[PDB]
Amino acid sequence: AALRQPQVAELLAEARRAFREEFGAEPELAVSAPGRVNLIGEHTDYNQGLVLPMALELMTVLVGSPRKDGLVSLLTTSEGADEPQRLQFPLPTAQRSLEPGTPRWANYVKGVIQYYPAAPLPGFSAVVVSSVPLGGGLSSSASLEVATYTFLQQLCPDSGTIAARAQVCQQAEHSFAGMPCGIMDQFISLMGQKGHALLIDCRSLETSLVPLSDPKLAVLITNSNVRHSLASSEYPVRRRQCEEVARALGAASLREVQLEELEAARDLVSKEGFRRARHVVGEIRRTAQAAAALRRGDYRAFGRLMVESHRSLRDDYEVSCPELDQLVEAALAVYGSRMTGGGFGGCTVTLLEASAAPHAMRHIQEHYGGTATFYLSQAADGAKVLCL
Ligand SMILES: O=C1CCCC2=C1C1(CCCCC1)N=C(Nc1nc3ccccc3o1)N2
Ligand SMILES: OC[C@H]1O[C@@H](O)[C@H](O)[C@@H](O)[C@H]1O
Repeated sequence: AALRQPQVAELLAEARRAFREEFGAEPELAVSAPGRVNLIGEHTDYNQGLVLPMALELMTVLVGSPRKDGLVSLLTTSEGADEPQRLQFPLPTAQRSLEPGTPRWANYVKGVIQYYPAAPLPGFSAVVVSSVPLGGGLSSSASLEVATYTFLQQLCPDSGTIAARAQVCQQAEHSFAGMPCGIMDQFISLMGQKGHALLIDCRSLETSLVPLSDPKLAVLITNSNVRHSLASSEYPVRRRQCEEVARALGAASLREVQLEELEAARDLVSKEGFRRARHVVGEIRRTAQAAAALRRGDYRAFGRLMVESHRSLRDDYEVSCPELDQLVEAALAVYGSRMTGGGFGGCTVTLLEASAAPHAMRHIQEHYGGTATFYLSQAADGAKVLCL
């Protein structure tokens, strides 16, 4: 049908071949870092909240080798990457720092190099490949940040923590792609484990690895194959408004705010205000309940909090789009379905029975106005290394 298979052995082989042809020698190491599906807990991470993502078999691979000349040489073979496919630059120094610009895909590699905390960092040659659909809502940018970071650790081991590394990747996203993201996508790309979701507490940075084994249960990802303008533009506006709802209430972070409060603080902030917040906490409490639900094997409560998630994202947070609303209507003929990631396009996430996947993909395709692409996703490992 329209099911893209991951083909990860091929993705590594692709990268190795292209490296031999481009640089005239076999690459000395491989790394990978996954993209992600957020099962529930949307627009909670920057509100010091809870999220429940899993890592995908869709990943970004770097194969490469240290250089002696203190410069970086990159080739990407990702169809979708903006021109040129290649970029070279000297390492940053105290005097001269990397700058974002053209092409954009390189800015993610540049950002991570610029903020890498350990030394001495040598130059390197690398091929970048990704099966993560570029800008399609499954954290292609976080997978490339964390794949870069994982490569730099092989060049110059950091003696650091998982949060410090997520924070570097996150800073590359802020400074070099101008995207003021939370920590979710980096965190899951670092910490995912095969057969688990990851409950992340973005206040404490405590992490729980939640078994997601049962073969009766499947996660269908549907790419709408739209990105609307409002995406780039509205994400920071939402963030900014969330800081205002906490500006008053005297709550550093919304996490520190319960729903009895927002109901009783109605008309100490905007109606745009009360909205957005109803969502967040709706969504924090749904993710806590969702986590608990997933431990008990209680799919219907989780899958009903998931449909409850979508409704709140669509009506209260106003970061759905008709394409998302229709992809779920279609699927929700499944425990549940909802947008995942930032919204304004990208993917839905459908929790269906494995038996019913062949028919879901008949129906979604035949009842979606747009072009649907499908991933049938096992919960995957995070950042990995293979010495070659
Ligand atoms: O234009 C946008 C809109 C904002 C979201 C977004 C981008 C682009 C970056 C420039 C070229 C394609 C689109 N790329 C990503 N992520 C990404 N680009 C990669 C290149 C190679 C390997 C893995 C990659 O992941 N995200
Ligand atoms: O659930 C909303 C999410 O949007 C993602 O795309 C962003 O990178 C995350 O940090 C988080 O804010």
